[PDB]
Amino acid sequence: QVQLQQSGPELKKPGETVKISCKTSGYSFTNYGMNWVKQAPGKGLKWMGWINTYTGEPTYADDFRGRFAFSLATSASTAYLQIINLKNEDTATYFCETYDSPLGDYWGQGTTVTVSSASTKGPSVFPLAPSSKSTSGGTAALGCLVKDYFPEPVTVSWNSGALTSGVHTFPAVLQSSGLYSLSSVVTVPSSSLGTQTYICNVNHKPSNTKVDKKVEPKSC
Amino acid sequence: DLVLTQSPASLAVSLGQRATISCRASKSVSTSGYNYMHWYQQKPGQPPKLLIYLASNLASGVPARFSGSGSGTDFTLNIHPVEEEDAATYYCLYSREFPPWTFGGGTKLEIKRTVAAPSVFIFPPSDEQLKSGTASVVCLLNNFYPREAKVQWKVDNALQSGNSQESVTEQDSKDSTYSLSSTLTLSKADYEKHKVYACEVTHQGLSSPVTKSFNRGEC
Ligand SMILES: COC(=O)[C@H]1[C@@H](OC(=O)c2ccccc2)C[C@@H]2CC[C@H]1N2C
Repeated sequence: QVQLQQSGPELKKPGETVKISCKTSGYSFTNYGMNWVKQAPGKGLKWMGWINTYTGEPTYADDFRGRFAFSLATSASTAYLQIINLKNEDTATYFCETYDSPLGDYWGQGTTVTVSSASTKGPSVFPLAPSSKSTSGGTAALGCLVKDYFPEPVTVSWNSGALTSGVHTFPAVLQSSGLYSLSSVVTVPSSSLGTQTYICNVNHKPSNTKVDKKVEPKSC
Repeated sequence: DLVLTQSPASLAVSLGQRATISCRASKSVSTSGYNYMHWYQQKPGQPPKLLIYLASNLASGVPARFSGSGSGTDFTLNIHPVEEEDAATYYCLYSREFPPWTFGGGTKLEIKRTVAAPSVFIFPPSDEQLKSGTASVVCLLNNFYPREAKVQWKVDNALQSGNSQESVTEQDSKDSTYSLSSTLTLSKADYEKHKVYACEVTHQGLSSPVTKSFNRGEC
């Protein structure tokens, strides 16, 4: 029924400020208002506070005073969360939520915010070719190595979305260089390595990088 | 002030069995006559989703296998039968018609299944990467249970160290298994110094360690 869309992932340096948006599908936020929730990487959910939809009067949870501000841009039924003097501890995903009743609970997919001095850098995409060494039974494994990028995130799809069965995109690892690296593999019929084409589509928005790498078989 | 603490922090339950999760409030949340306890479920990479409101009422689009009980200070979330799609983290949440809100610390739920051995594959570096000065060798362990797994890289049969990294996928919501990727990174120079690159895997699903390998130049 109702659905909240939030602004994309952000990369800011410490001391800076960031402003995230939350937009409803309805023409305005219900009578109950709106809530903001924080979730640091690998940690739990933490209520930040809420803002009244009519009075525009915001209320902040104890651990979120001073540096945070909720604002209503009713100008288009949109809400904003602002954080100033960004610290490392602010690195997290921020969720926006609103509800019209016990059965009407709507959440945004959250906005991932990363606080760091590191510079943005698109990834290089290397093929993980299928061959005798990546085959077992009638199944052949193949993939793409998305190496040396910053910050998160990267999304990977196969054959523009056509291939999704048996796809495994692993969580990115942080290398000693401070740059991330990730791999995406898929298992596809061994024989269908002569009848089909395989391409991974990598998208790294933070650097506006889009790559399409066709993964071809290797004989050895 | 109000604090909610959940028990346990983690829980592994066999597919088809009963999962019981608890939440205790620092003080009663039933004084008005209503039970202000709610439960949320959150899967990796997704926002929370309401399961139960007012201690025992099912939220929108929630299968009847989920249920809640309790009053005052002690509440419990019950799942029966546990299904693969239930691998997730569960949080209790206190609140009245309007905020404030107070979340509990959470309870991770892993689905337990019969042991399954990984399928092992290995990938030699690509020509274009080698061309840029580095060499990454990847080892893939596909669809296994339990999560515990050990991967050892050997170059010309010499156990490597400090030059490899790995990441394990989240438990599959369909078949409850895991997949793991290990990357051995080396300089083009170093790589061309050796000939045999191997990945050795040990998992309680294998009778004895499995090894996958290739010879630089063979592929
Ligand atoms: C009506 O309030 C709600 O919808 C709240 C909650 O319900 C109540 O607190 C409540 C109180 C009195 C009567 C009915 C529901 C269910 C979930 C969790 C917080 C919020 N909602 C998203």
